[PDB]
Amino acid sequence: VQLVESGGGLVQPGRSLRLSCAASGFNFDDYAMHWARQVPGKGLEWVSGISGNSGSVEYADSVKGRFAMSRDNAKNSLYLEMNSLRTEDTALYYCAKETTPWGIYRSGGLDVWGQGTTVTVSS
Amino acid sequence: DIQMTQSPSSLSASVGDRVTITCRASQSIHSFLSWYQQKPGKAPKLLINSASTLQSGVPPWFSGSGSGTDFTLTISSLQPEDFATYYCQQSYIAPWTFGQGTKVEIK
Amino acid sequence: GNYNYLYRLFRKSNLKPFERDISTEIYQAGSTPCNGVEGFNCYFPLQSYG
Repeated sequence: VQLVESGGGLVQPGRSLRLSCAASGFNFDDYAMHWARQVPGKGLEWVSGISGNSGSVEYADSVKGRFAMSRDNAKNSLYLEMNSLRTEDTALYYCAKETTPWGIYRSGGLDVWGQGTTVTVSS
Repeated sequence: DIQMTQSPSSLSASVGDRVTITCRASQSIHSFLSWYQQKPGKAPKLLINSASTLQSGVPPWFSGSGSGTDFTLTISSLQPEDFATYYCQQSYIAPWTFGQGTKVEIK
Repeated sequence: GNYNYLYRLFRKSNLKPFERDISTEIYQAGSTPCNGVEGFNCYFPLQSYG
């Protein structure tokens, strides 16, 4: 179960920048994909999440309508499209799986952590 | 969940005055709090994060403090860009609620 | 910021007079069990003044 992130870089605010992390060593199931961001020197903040059988898409309180996610299980890679970029979004990005797609009590997922690629936004 | 309120619901000041915005919480919030600035018809922005840290690109005359329950934000001098509405939200636990909103107009 | 100013933020109960707390165990987490991690709803009780 290894998660390798990619796509981070330096870009001006307001521009698009799509990040991806490929799922390796993970048996195929309906695991709820989640995303967490970390401002350096600060606490942990969750971003969004998509559960199984498609749909079931939710975001955080401040990223509604500006983030787009789609899941393709054939390539085992998950991507997020970033729109309306601000100077606040400079953080370290971790994508998590929570590895508990159980039919009964699907909540309470142990969110794993990958290597993580941070993003830098300069005005 | 956390039921939060902010005071006052509206404000009126000229350029250069000293005003303050205060919003408390019903549960122990300590220091993890953000103060958003949003304009009518535009996207929001964050000015002060964790109640003590100045963000990159944010001018330094926006200064804030507060711990525990009572929180406050202080403005040294007002600007033509400053006249907009203001929100303060908590960032601790299971999903949060926004504020009812204050407004600063030209008197 | 040579931060040798570590203190305690959270405890299960109030500290009685003349008692020292030394353990670095993770704070309360009443809803979900932390199970020895610093993830969501999981903080170490040691922060510095800075």
